[PDB]
Amino acid sequence: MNYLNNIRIENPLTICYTNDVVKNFTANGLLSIGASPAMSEAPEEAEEFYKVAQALLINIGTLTAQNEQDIIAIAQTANEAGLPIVFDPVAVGASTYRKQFCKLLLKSAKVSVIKGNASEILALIDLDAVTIAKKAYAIYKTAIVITGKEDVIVQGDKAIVLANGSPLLARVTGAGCLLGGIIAGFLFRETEPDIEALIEAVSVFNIAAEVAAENENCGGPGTFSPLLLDTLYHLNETTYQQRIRIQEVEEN
Amino acid sequence: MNYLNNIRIENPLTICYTNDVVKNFTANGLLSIGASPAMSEAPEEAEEFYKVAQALLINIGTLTAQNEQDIIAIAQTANEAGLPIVFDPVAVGASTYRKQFCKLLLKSAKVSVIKGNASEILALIDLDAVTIAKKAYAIYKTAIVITGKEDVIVQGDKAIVLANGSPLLARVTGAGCLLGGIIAGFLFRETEPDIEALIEAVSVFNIAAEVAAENENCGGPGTFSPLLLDTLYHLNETTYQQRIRIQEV
Amino acid sequence: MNYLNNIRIENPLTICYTNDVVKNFTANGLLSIGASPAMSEAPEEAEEFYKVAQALLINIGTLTAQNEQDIIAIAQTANEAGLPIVFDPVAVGASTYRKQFCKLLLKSAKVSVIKGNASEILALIDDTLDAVTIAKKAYAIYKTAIVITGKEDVIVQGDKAIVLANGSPLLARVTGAGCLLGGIIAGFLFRETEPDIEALIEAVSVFNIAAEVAAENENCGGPGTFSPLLLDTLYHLNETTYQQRIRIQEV
Ligand SMILES: Cc1nn(C)c(C)c1CCO
Ligand SMILES: Cc1nn(C)c(C)c1CCO
Ligand SMILES: Cc1nn(C)c(C)c1CCO
Ligand SMILES: [Mg+2]
Ligand SMILES: [Mg+2]
Ligand SMILES: [Mg+2]
Repeated sequence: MNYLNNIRIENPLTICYTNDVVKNFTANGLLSIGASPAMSEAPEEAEEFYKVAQALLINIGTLTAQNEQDIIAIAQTANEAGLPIVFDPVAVGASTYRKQFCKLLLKSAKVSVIKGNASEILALIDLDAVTIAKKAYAIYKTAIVITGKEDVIVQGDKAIVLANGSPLLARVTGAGCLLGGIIAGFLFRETEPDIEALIEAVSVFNIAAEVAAENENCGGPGTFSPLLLDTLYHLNETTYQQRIRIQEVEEN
Repeated sequence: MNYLNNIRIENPLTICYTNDVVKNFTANGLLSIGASPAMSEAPEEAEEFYKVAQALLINIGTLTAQNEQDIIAIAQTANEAGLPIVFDPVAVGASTYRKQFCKLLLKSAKVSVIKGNASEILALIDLDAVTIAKKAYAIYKTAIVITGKEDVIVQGDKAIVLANGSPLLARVTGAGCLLGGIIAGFLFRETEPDIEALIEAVSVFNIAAEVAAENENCGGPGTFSPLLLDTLYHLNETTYQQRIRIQEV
Repeated sequence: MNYLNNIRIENPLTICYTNDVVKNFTANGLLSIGASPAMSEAPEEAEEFYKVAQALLINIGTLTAQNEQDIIAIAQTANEAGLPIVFDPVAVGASTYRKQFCKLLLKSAKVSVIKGNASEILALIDDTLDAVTIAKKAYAIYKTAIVITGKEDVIVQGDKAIVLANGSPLLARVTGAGCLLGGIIAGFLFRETEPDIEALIEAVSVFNIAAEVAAENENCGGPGTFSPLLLDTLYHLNETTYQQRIRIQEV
């Protein structure tokens, strides 16, 4: 729990350019762990905001022509500011439009973490999630987080598999979108984040989910979501250490 | 409960072009009944998405000049793909802007279900909800669903009145907007849906509402909403069949 | 509780041009006290809607180029219609982009209530220390009711300044609490372009007392469960609870 303590004390400004289905939830998730979310989308204020921010989330969930050039521009402004970017290529394998855009973005800007499910990361690189993550790491030289039944993180010389969470998470819209935000919350302006911050980010989210789903007042996916936020807000070190399941670790 | 069982097993890709106040709630209500919502608004991906989707919801709740040509373009893409459209002409009677746009949309594309309240449907056509629904059906030759104190569905030669639900539903924003999305979830790519699918869609939503409002942890409109989602998620055949209150006119 | 009773009965149409993070919550908060929220953003329908509406909220939380000209246009349509505007200059102090826009808006239209935190109101007047002093300086510049939210809230309208001391710390941990409060204030205007300070005190007090009561509920387990409870509490709030809890001081 080292990084989450710091988020609660320092309240890191976390800029989110995210999709319209999950903006509120993302912001509430970030507030619950003690970050300071800001959903700024205007390239006109990116330079001023990014000087003082700790990370940027770019999530293309509801990509449209209105967003494309603005996303490219703010990614460049982030790179020039030294602001780390968490990129979520939502449903990139579902259309050529999203594929072509994600290729353009990743040619145009360096991101610090690419986060997606196996199908999304596979689609970016053109099979085990670990193999897909390592291939993506070799192509982008950027931390890769692949969410799934077990989560996989590849960063630097390590690959790790994590095994926490609840099935109710799949039934809440934007769970993995909120995870992108949480990961941005853990970066503290490090453009090459320590794998330990990414492990903590993913573990905090998934452990909170596990605990929320066991709460006696969790009656389904509607009641789960408020509980998940409560649980993120209250999560303590004892619970984190008792529950964390980090299942394999591979050093290159 | 035939169709709901199929939603839960097949997880139908349900495209929703909806308004900015209700996107999250709509996606969560669709996820709760087992559908796979996708809020795609880019005409550039409509052809790919629609080929594999089961329905499209078009809801004009926050219509602006940024949306108008895109909505027309995607509705045409949907027709070409055989993807059925559910159209919600939100607040159409409140402005000439919305009236003109809904007229344009309905001259540009064939829709599969038109859903609104009595005042919205009346404004489309220009006193009883049943009469209004039957007049609209005669104009558009498209299933009409009028939500209200009692709901009315008219499809082909049948008209039905349903009498389930809760007053709390009006106090949760986008209830009816979510209903539009639930209806889209029950279409399974049928451009002329069976009246039984529409009856089930409306009935599942309303009965879930009724049951959520009776829950001992429902303390008002704020706790009602998460309960509604739980109740949609858990709704079973037994409860459906015990509670459903339907009449053929 | 006077004005809240009228909201419950009259169901005032409350137009909200607000930010994308808080639309749904704002709308639900307005529904819970009995208002009729409408998130209309198209200038093409503003004249027709505004003729029948009771207030407009303008909140610039997620300002972009797509919004700028539209906001200016609707604000002018509101003035012409006699529709009172509640303006929330979110994060104005965080960029020159927002500062320039808020200066343009307030040179282009007359608003009826300006609501923000101390740092937001300060940035408005600086770019023209105590929250009371800030509120009075802003009132002098704009001749418009000022509401400054904070640990204690401040309201300045005409010759009166009031400090209110209700609420809960969980409100800060729910996104868009104060954004919703902008909406609630709009709900309490009833087409009065110079609202009585009493309406503003009630609007702020209803919200903060409901927050206080929600946070005491035995089912409140944190900021996730708090938000549904806040809505329930707004729905149920009664005069007995309001009069027992309200903590107000005239400066
Ligand atoms: C639902 C839905 N549709 N779209 C396009 C997105 C990004 C979502 C949320 C996924 O969790
Ligand atoms: C609230 C509100 N405003 N607008 C324009 C819409 C469609 C809503 C939700 C209605 O349930
Ligand atoms: C979070 C967040 N980001 N932005 C830009 C806005 C207006 C918010 C909601 C603050 O309550
Ligand atoms: Mg993803
Ligand atoms: Mg409708
Ligand atoms: Mg403010």
